[PDB]
Amino acid sequence: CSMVLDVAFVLEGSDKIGEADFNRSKEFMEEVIQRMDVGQDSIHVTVLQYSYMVTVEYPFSEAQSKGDILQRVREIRYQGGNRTNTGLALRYLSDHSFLVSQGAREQAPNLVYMVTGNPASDEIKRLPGDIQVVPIGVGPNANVQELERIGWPNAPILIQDFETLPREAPDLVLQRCSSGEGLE
Ligand code: NA
Repeated sequence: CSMVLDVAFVLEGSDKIGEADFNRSKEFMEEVIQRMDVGQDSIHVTVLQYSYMVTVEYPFSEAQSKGDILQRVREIRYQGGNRTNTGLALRYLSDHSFLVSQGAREQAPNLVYMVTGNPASDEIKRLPGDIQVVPIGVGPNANVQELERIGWPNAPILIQDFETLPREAPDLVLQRCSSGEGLE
């Protein structure tokens, strides 16, 4: 995937996820960033972690080089919160992450890959259409119809478990990046 694109990664870092499975999420994300043409004139990346609260791990407003982003990702620490506040994470995207004042490019399309394994704890409001969300629902505890509503027009990418995530998901994520649509 090589294009002008503001990409967000949103990883659930709750206790229900656990440190092992969160690290699998991190490793999935690293592999995606490695495959993406991340650079000042191409793909830009923001990274969020959420559970009880939402942490901006890397804003668009910081250096948009693959090396700088990947190293910050390695430094991300599992929070292990007691909630899955997916609604709050989505509000961050619309009201903070994708603002020009926060480093987003006005003429770049917006794409979000959100990794979650549990039902939302909180109220979820539908995002403005200009923020495209591709939900990645991992494991048996994902609330699928909830993800379908968050994702529209994007079908959720359903992954059997966090072990499979870093192996299977990157290909699908990059296909969606380049074409602008999910498969079949
Ligand atoms: Na943008």
